[PDB]
Parts: sequence; structure tokens; C-alpha cells
Amino acid sequence: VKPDPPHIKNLSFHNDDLYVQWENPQNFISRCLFYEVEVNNSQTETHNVFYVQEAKCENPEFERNVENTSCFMVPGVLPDTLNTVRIRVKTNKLCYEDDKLWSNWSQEMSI
Amino acid sequence: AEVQLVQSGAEVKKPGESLKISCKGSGYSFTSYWIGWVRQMPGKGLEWMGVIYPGDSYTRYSPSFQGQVTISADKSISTAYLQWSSLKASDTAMYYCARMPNWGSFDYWGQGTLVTVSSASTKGPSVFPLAPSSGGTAALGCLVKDYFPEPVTVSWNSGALTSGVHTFPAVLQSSGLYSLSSVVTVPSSSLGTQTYICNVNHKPSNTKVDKKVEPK
Amino acid sequence: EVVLTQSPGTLSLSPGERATLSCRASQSISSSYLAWYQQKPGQAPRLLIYGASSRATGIPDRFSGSGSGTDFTLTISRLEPEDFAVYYCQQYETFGQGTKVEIKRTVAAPSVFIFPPSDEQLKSGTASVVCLLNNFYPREAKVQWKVDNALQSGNSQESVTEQDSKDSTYSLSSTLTLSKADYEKHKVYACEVTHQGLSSPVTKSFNRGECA
Repeated sequence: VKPDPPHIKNLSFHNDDLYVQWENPQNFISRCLFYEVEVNNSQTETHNVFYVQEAKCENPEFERNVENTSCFMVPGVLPDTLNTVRIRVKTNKLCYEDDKLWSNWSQEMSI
Repeated sequence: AEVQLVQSGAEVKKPGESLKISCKGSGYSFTSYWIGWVRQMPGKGLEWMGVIYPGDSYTRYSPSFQGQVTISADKSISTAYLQWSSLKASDTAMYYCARMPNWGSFDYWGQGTLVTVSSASTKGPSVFPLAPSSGGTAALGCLVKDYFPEPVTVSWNSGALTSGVHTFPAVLQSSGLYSLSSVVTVPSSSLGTQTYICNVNHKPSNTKVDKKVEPK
Repeated sequence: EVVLTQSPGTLSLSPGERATLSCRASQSISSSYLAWYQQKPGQAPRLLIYGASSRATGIPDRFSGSGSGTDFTLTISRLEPEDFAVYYCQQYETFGQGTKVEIKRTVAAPSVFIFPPSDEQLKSGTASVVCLLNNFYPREAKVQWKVDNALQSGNSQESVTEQDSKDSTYSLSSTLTLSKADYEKHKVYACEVTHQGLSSPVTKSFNRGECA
């Protein structure tokens, strides 16, 4: 009946201060946001638009698996022509309660 | 591997009983997408039930379905569930689970799970003839009556006859039992020179019946 | 909430023709949230278009979505026999009531037949009178039960076949059920059929206890 609560990975009580290391999967983001991508070329003489659910940098291409980076397949682009890309971020209507995103709290114990 | 959602088997339950259908997704990151549940009642359109984001089990329900059913998930076995605590006859439907990206569309579906809720007990059919006549051709058939649950299988002349056959879709009577008729068109000349027999099989009651449809 | 109304409920076209299904939204919705689905008889629905105009993986070029705000359109350029199914538009928790796209054939009048209850069933205590409407087009047909000269109400149920794969016609059965007690007090049992292929309606009847 209740969502999965936050999870403490590590703690440190250092000079009267608490430093908490939370396991952060960012599910609240992953489930609400998505990208809408617009591609224009000359073949393709009309604006092609697609949606992105996963922006994960896994592979197994000769690229990278690092952080501070996002990966996604862009259909409609041809290497021989000039193409213009334009991205937008859109929210998921299912995440809203009384027109408010991420509307609620969560319950945890530090002991 | 390709995305696939595989649902649990057909269920025939009594009203007042609990029920839990499962949906097991494979070929994708189970937690990356939401799982929805859609209901399709006999001969009717699609009804958006509710959805879950397996990642953090964030569940939402349509107002018509809230407090009537429970959507849950098991990350570890790539499974999504739909459940009733006390079924009513009115829950009789096909139930589909589907994968949904954040834009809300359902891109991959499960095969469906047929749910049949009745107070009725398994009961094989009473097979009565529909004898000719009252030119060209003449019609005849069998009335496959008062059975539960579905389906029944009607054959003619043990498979030797296919052309002209029409097995009507079963109809749910007020008694809670199904009734259906199979008919066939044959040349009027063939009557009394060729015998017509309908073979009714109702696998749940283990009943096989064969009726001789004679003229007059 | 948002309400989607599909127009028309039934689209009758020949194979090779152009199919235009329409989805009107009660309020202006973002084009990214609208999707179209196809559902063949006895099969799970398949997604065709999402984000109002984007084809799903493997969906052929003949299917194209267009529209914005309130008025959305699904277009099947050339109709392939597989394309005759029920199509639904959807935005989140909201689904359209569906559009059946059916094979249009030349109008065909039904062959009508009436069947009195078998003697076998009459010993059981109930009587089923069956009326067959055979091989017809279009589907729209009025069946009326007349016990003597009185029109009947909630004592009848009908059933239609799925459009034939070889001749594109339908068939319908009407089963009027009443008790042995009720059946044994009335003489005339008539089945009155109204259809486009019939100039005037066709009645088929029997007098109880008279047959070859």
C-alpha cells in the first residue's frame, strides 16, 4: 500500500554533525520525466519527433559507462546530410496529485 | 532477447473468493518502465485499471477501480500483480497487463488472462436438435444448452462436414449458464440420403454428446 | 476527466481503400500523450502510434497518425485484409470507445429460418424457439418475436458471427425462450426480420403441433 522508503548506505557522526550517504536510485525522477526529441534534415523534409524513457550509458559500444553523461539512440539522423536536433523534457501526468508533482513525504529511523 | 510480458493462466472462481493474476516481463529493465492493467469485459471495449512503477512500487488507480483491486510488484522476479480480495460476478473479463513508458502509451502487452466469476457449478450441455424444414437449400443445427463454464466445441459428421457451418458465440443466460447453437446449410435433396450428426464436447465436465438431426 | 469520442463507430470500406478514424478529445491534450491501438478478434491489442504521430516498432508505413489539441486522426492509406479490426485511441487513464473497420461488400439479404422447440426439450420443462438469419450484409438487422400477434420484449437473446473470411457476410441467431406452460398456451410463433436487402420485412412462422 506504501512506496519503497529511502535507504541509508553509510553514516558518520563527526564533530556533532551527522553525514548520511543515501542509496539514491532517483526513481521519483526516472518515472516522471522523459525527453521529447525533434530532428530536422531534408529527406525528412517534415519534423521527425521521438521520445526517450531510458537515458542510460550501458553499451556494449566502443564508447563509455561513466557518470555526468546521458546516452540515447537518435533515429532519423543520416551521416551524409545536415541534421538539427532540439530536446525538451516532459513530465508524466500520473505523478501528479491535486496538480502537484512529488506531493508526499516518507518514513525512516536513525538508530 | 525481445520484450515479452507473460500472464498467468485462466481462472474460474466463485463470487466472494480472492484472486491474484501475475504478469512476468522479460527482455527489458523491469524497473525502468511502468506496468499497467487493462480490463476487457465480454464483448466490450478497453478500461484502464491502474499502473505501477516497479522501481519504487508507486501505484496509481483509475477512480472506477480504486479500492476494488490491488496492484503490486516483485522487482526480484520481474513480476507485476493484480488482485481482488472478494470477487463479484461483474469481474468476469479478460485482463491484460502492459508495459508503459512515461508518456502513458502501452507498447508491449501480455497475452491476457481470462477471468470467469460465477456461483454456477461445472455442468455439461443438453444438446437438442434444430430439425428441418417448413427450395434450393435447407437449414438444420443443434441447440447446445445450459452449460458451464465455457467453451464447448461443436463438430458436424465428426469433421466430414465444414462447409456451411456456423457456430454462434455463446450467450450467458439469466440462470448463469451458457447456451449456444451451431447450424448448417445443406441441399434439400441430401435429406434422407445423408445423415447429419453434431458432436458436442465440453472438456470441463468431461462430456461428449452426438445428436442425430432427423427431418420433420 | 478527459473524454475521447471516436467517429465513426463502424467504418465500412473495400480492401485497398483509405481509412480515416477520428479521435475528439473533450479538452486540449498534449500530442505526446495520444496513442492508437489495433485489436483483432480474439487477440491482445497492439500499439500502432504513440505521441499522436510516431509509429511503434514494426508498424507498417500504411498507418499514420496526425492531429493536435482536440482533433486526432488515424489513417490507413491502403487497406490490407489484416487491417480489418477495432481501433482505439488513448491518453493515460482514458480510452476511446473504439472504431470497428469492416469489409464492405455488396448488400446481401438474409436467408430466414425458424425452428420450433424439439419434443426432447419440451419434456425438460422449457421451450427454445430459434430463428436463423443466414449469410447477410450489412450487420444492422431487426428481429422481432410475435407470439400469436403480440410483440415480445425481454424473453429473447441474439448472437452474431464474425464477418466471414471468404464472403464477408454475417449470420445471426435469435433464441426466444419461454416455459413449457407458456409455450403450450399459444398457437402462432413468428420471427419478423427487417433488413436493407429486403424490400419489406420477412416473417417466418409455425403453428404449434403441425409439421411433416
